[PDB]
Amino acid sequence: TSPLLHPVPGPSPDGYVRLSEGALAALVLDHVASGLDPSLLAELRDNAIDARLAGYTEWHRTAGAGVAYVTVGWDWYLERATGTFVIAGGDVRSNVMAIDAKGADIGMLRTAAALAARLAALDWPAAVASALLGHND
Amino acid sequence: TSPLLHPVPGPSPDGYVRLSEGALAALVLDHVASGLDPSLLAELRDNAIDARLAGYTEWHRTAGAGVAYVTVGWDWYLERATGTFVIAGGDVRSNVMAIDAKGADIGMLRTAAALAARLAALDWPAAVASALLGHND
Repeated sequence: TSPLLHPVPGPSPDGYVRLSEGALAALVLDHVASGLDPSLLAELRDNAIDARLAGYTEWHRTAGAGVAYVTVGWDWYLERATGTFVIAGGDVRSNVMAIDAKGADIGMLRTAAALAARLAALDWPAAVASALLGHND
Repeated sequence: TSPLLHPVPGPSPDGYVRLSEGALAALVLDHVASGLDPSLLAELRDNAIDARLAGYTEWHRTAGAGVAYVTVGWDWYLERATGTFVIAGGDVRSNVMAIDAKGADIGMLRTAAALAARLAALDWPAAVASALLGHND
C-alpha cells in the first residue's frame, strides 16, 4: 500500500537499528532529557579535566511507518575555559549499528563517531543548556 | 513569607541535594525516560546474566519552593526466567547525597541503596515497561 501504512520496523533481532553512513548524516534526533551528574563532575576533575558542569543527555527519533525508534544518549561536560560542551570520551550510547556500502556492520567505535558528528550538526549543546535552565523552574 | 514564596533551593555547592534517610523514604519521583541498550544487553549476557532486555531509565522530582530538583537514573535488565526487572549492580546515579541524624554524609553506596529501596516502593518496573511499550508507537 502507501508508505503511510508500511510496517513500523523494530530493531534487527540482535537489538540494533541498522543505518547507512548517509542515513545517519540525515538522522532527525530530538532532545528528551538532560541532567547534572555531580559524581561524574568530581570524577572528570580528578582526571585533570577543568569542567564547570557534567551530566547526561537522552535524545530520540520517534517511530513511524518505515522509520524505527532510535535512542542516543551520552555523558557531557562543560569546559570552564572555553564554555564549550564536550561529549565525554566521544562515547555515545545508542540502539544504532552503522553499516557500510556492502551492508556490513562497521562496529561500535565508527558508529559512535558518526553519531557524535550528526549530534554536532544538530547543535546538541543548545538543547542541553536549555533543558538545564528549565530544571531550575 | 508563606512557604509558597520560600527560595527554590539548588544543590549544595559540591552539587548534591542533601536529604535524610526519612526524607528519601518519602521522595516523590516521576518517570522521565526509558530506553533499550543492546550493547548493555550483550554485555550482561557475556557475564552469564540471562536477560531478555536491558536499558536505561531517568526519573526526577521537579523543583518548587523549598524543594530542590532531584535526578535519579540507572541501568536495568529484565530477567528471562522470572520476568523481574532488576537494577543492574544496584548502581543508581543521582544528584543526591544521603545524610545521617547528625547531618553528616553517608556516602555514595548507602545513598544508592536508600534510593534503590525508594524506587522499589514506587514500583519503578511498571513505569519503565509502560514507556518501553510507548516507544513502539
